[PDB]
Amino acid sequence: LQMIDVHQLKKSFGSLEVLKGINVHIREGEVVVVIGPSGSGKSTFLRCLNLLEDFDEGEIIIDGINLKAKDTNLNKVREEVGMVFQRFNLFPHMTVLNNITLAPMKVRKWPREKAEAKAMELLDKVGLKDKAHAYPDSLSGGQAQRVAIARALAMEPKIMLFDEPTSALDPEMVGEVLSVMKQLANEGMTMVVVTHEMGFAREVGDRVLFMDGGYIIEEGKPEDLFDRPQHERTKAFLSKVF
Amino acid sequence: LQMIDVHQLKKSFGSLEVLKGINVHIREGEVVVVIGPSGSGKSTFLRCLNLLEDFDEGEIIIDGINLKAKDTNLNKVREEVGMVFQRFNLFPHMTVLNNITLAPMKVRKWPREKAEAKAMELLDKVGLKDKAHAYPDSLSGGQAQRVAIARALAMEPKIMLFDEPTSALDPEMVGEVLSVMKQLANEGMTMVVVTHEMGFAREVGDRVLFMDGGYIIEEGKPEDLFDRPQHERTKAFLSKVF
Ligand SMILES: Nc1ncnc2c1ncn2[C@@H]1O[C@H](COP(=O)(O)OP(=O)(O)NP(=O)(O)O)[C@@H](O)[C@H]1O
Ligand SMILES: Nc1ncnc2c1ncn2[C@@H]1O[C@H](COP(=O)(O)OP(=O)(O)NP(=O)(O)O)[C@@H](O)[C@H]1O
Ligand SMILES: [Mg+2]
Ligand SMILES: [Mg+2]
Repeated sequence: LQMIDVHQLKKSFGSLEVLKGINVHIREGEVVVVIGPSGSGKSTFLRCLNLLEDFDEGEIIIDGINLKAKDTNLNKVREEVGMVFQRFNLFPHMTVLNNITLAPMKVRKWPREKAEAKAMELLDKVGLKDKAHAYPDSLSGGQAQRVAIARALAMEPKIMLFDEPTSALDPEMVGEVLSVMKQLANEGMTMVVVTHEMGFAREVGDRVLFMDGGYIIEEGKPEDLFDRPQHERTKAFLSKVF
Repeated sequence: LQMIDVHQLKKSFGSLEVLKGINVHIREGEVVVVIGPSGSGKSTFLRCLNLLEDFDEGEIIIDGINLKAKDTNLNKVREEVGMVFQRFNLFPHMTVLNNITLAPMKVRKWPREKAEAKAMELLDKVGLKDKAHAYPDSLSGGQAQRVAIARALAMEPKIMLFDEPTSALDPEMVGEVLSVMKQLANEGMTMVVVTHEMGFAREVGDRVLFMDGGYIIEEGKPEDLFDRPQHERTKAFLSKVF
C-alpha cells in the first residue's frame, strides 16, 4: 500500500558511514522533496531506491517488494522505477527518438513501431515532438532535461526519482523543466525529488525531507519546514541557501 | 599507407543531401580540424567514420577496412575508433572509474583488475585520479570532458574523433580540455576535430577542412586557410568567428 518503504537504512563507504539509518515511507502518488548540504547522502539514498547502489543494514521495500527478499526479481523493480539525473541523461550518439525507444525495445521487447508511437507521444507532451530526429548536442539544457524525463517515462515506471533536475540549468531553462515535473505530480506520479527549487516544493511537494550527515534531521509539509523549521540544523541550512 | 580513406562520400536524409560527396585522406598520426557553419554535415561526417551512421554513395576505409565490405568485421573498427562528443559523454549512474572500465571489460573482455588499471592511469594522465570514485554530477564541465577522453582512450583506439569538445564549456574550462587533446596529438594520434577554437587548430592541426553545405569548400594548412582564405565563403565564415 506504501509505494516506498525504508526502515533504518544504513550505508557506509569504507571508513565513512554516509547514511546512518534513515526511515522513509512514501505513499503512492506522494511527491517528496529532499534537501540538505553536500554530502548528506541524498544521492546515495536515491541510488539505493532504484537498485544502483547496495546498502548495508535496514531494508527497502518498494511497491511491497523487499529488495533483499531471496526470490524477488531485481529487474522488475528497476523497470518500475525511473530516474532523472542532474546531467548526462542522454546518449549523444543517437537521435532523441532513439534515446527514448532504446529501453522499451531492448528491455520490454516492444516492436520499433510501437516504441516510436509511444516515444512520439511523450515527446509531444514535453513540447519537443519536432526534435525526434535530432541529436542531444543540438538541444538546449531545458529541452534535454525534458527529453531526459520523456525517456524515463517511456518505461512507464510507477516511481520517478529526480536528482537535481534543474540544478545545472541556466536559470531561464528551469521553468520549462519544472512545469513538466509538476504535471507529473498532477497526474498522481509517486515522486522523490532532490532539489532546492523552493517554489516547486511549496506548490507541488507534499513533504520536504531535510537530510544532514546521514540522517533525515527534520521533515514536514513544505510550508512548515521552510517557514517554521523546528530544528537548529534545518535553520542553519535554510539560511545558507535557496 | 592510409588511416582514414574517404572517397566520393555522399549522404542523404530523405530527399536532402547532407554530404554531397567528400574526399578525405588522413594518414596515421595526422590531425585534421574541421570547421564550418551549422548544417555543413560536420557531425554527420564524423558519425560516418565511427559507424554511428550509414551512408549512400562513395566509400570509406578505416585503417584499411572498407566499411561497406561484406566480409570485413565492422565492430572491430568500432573498438579502434574513439569519439568524444560535445556533451553527454558519461553515464550518470556510475562512478568515474566505472565509466572508464565499462567498455574494455564488456567489449575486449578484459578482467576487472586489468581494466581498472588502465583506467586509473588514463585518469591520472588527465589529472583526475582523485575523482575515480566520484559521480559525474560532481565534475565541472572541464573535468567531465577530460574524463570523457580517458573513457574513449581506455579502449585503445587507433583514431580519436572530437565533435566540438569545448563548445559547451565556460571559457575558463576550455583550456584544460584543449591541452589533453594537444598531448594526444603529440603522442601521434590520428585525429579529426570539429572545433571553432581557432588557436587549437593553428597549434596542432596539420590540415583544416572548411565545410559548407555538404561540400569541403576549402582546405589547407591552418596558417593558410586562416590568415589568407581563398574562398569567399571561408573568408565569410571566419569573419563571424573573428
Ligand atoms: N562510491 C561512493 N558512492 C557514493 N558516495 C560515496 C562513495 N564514496 C564515498 N562517498 C561519499 O558519500 C557521501 C555522500 O554522498 P552523496 O549521496 O552524493 O551526498 P550528496 O548530498 O548527494 N552531495 P551533493 O550531491 O553534493 O548534495 C559523500 O561524502 C561522498 O564522498
Ligand atoms: N536523422 C537525421 N540524423 C542526422 N541528421 C539529420 C537527420 N535528418 C536530417 N538531418 C540533417 O542533417 C543535416 C546535417 O547535420 P550535421 O552533420 O549535424 O551538420 P553540423 O555541421 O554538425 N551542424 P552544427 O553541428 O550545428 O554545425 C542537418 O540539416 C540535419 O537536420
Ligand atoms: Mg546529489
Ligand atoms: Mg555538429
